[PDB]
Amino acid sequence: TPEKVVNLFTFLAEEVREILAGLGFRSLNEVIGRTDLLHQVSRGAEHLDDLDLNPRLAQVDPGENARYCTLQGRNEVPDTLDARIVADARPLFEEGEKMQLAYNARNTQRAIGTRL
Amino acid sequence: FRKSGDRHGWEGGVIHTLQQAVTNDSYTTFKKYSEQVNKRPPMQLRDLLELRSTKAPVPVDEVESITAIRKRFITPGMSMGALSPEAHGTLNVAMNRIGAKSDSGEGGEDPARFRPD
Repeated sequence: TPEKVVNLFTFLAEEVREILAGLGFRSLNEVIGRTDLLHQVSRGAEHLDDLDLNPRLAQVDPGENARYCTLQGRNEVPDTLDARIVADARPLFEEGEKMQLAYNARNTQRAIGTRL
Repeated sequence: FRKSGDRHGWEGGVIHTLQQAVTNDSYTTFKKYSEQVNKRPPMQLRDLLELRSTKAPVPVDEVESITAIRKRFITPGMSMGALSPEAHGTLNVAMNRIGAKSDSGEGGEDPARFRPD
């Protein structure tokens, strides 16, 4: 039943809200990347494992940019021959008629006829 | 035309060779056609002039595509009183397929042809 999954996700999000409130922040963006809020504790003086998790607690300072994605929309790509075709066979898309086109193909043009 | 008379523009060899090049759809035949027609003694004013440039040739793949050049050709007007409906319709359909312009000429046109097939 879908309400089961909805209740699961609601509880799982409320727990994160409780924890973030107990910590002292008001959003998940404020805590992403802040590795220095984590410490390593030992299981005790009777197991004697020398695990050191510091290789994953090392903090690389970002610099000017933030510590997360800060751009909207996908990363754009160059434009192939297809564009010209879309600019030429407009009667097909508005009028609903046959067409016939002739161009010159070069090996530097990838995926000819996919956008159409 | 008579073999004893003068020369003409459109004659048997060139017409047959043009129809063959157009029907079989092969380019070398069309170059044979152009080679035949561009070799007779001068017959019009534009036969005496000569092209002559001073730059260096550039490859064939660099010039405009056939599309933007074909959109510069149109078909003149030919009335429906002279031509038959089938030929007129054939011209109108062929010229719209490549993106160029056609012409209806005098004599009006069929209203029922006003919607795409």
